[PDB]
Amino acid sequence: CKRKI
Amino acid sequence: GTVNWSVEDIVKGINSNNLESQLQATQAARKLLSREKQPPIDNIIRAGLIPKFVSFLGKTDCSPIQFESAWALTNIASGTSEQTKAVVDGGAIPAFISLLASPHAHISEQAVWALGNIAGDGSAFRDLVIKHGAIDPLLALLAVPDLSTLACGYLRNLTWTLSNLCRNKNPAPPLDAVEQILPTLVRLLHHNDPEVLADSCWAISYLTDGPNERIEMVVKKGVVPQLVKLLGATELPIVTPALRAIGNIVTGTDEQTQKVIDAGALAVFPSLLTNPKTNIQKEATWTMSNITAGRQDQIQQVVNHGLVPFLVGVLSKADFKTQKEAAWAITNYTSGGTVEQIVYLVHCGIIEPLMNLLSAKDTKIIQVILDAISNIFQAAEKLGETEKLSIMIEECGGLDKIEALQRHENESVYKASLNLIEKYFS
Amino acid sequence: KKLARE
Repeated sequence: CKRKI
Repeated sequence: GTVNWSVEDIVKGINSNNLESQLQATQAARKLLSREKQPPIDNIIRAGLIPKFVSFLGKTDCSPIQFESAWALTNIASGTSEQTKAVVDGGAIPAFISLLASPHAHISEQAVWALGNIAGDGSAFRDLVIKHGAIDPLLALLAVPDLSTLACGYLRNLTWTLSNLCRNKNPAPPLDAVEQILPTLVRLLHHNDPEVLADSCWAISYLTDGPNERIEMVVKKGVVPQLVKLLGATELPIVTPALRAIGNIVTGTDEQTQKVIDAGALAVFPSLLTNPKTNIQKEATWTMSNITAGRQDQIQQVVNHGLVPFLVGVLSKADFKTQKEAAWAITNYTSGGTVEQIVYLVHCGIIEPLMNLLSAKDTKIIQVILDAISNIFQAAEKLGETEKLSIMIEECGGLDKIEALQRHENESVYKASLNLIEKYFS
Repeated sequence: KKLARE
């Protein structure tokens, strides 16, 4: 999934 | 004249009852504090001079001592958090905000600079500057038909100070403050000065570093096409924040990610993924990994732009931290991709460089790679070509690496490797 | 960040 920072 | 004064002489002059003597001593303090080598900030603070400087900010009849005290305090506030706190503790925030409307441009600019240092300390001083009402007078200095009529240095300082008001998390800036600043910020993001552009990009990168609601506030203002343009600039100080902002935006929704793709961002990644600056390459691969975590039609755009060969390259040779982001981009790709998209990955040569990275000591990349290998086998099961894949992996030495990983001390690692061995290599 | 003047 999307990985912030 | 006012060069190389001692602190004790500065104190004597400021404690005099004589404004011109006070002005001369304040200049002497400014010059001390503006020396490159070990300016005696702490000595000036211990001498108790901050409350005097702050009082001088209010001397409307003596604009020189306003300027000199503002500059002195700016340089104190440029130091440690404790030194910045001493400036704030002296009442400097409301004093500086009142100076933003000064008819003397060099005094207003110094006040802008000082507030940037104070806000830049951290979220608490940032929000305290906002609570004291700094935003309205700051934005009024930029409410002109054409930014090009402002002095370049002035405009750069205003942009940098607004960027500090956008900076830092826990908490992020107040939502109403961001909404108040954004229209001016988008105007600065279209300016032609490289330094204004760099700092405007940094501000946008801060505002997009957070929950998807924060990203939406920015994207809604239509800045993505300008960001993609700046992504192709020649100035590395522009590319770096532009890429960070684009990267943050694609951590959001598939719809927010689609605006980056629609704006043409993918056409820039052939260069970004080969950029000689290791940090640009790493951040570009991290950005790609969040794009390949998207929808199948978005993966398909990655393919159409010819970027899978570039991911194979980074996996083959790059700084290890960049290679780690590439493994993530591949696993995300294989997780959400069609069978045909996953097959194409193998035709582009992903297996050998992916296998060679299983020799890495980092435990997390090994789990990521093994999960990608599983997803690729699963796509091959649906075509009945698992054997041909197993042969690729054996010929390049991957089977030896997966077998050795059954002895790995980490639990999930030696678990996944065994499953592949028994399921496809038996 | 923070910047000193001269």
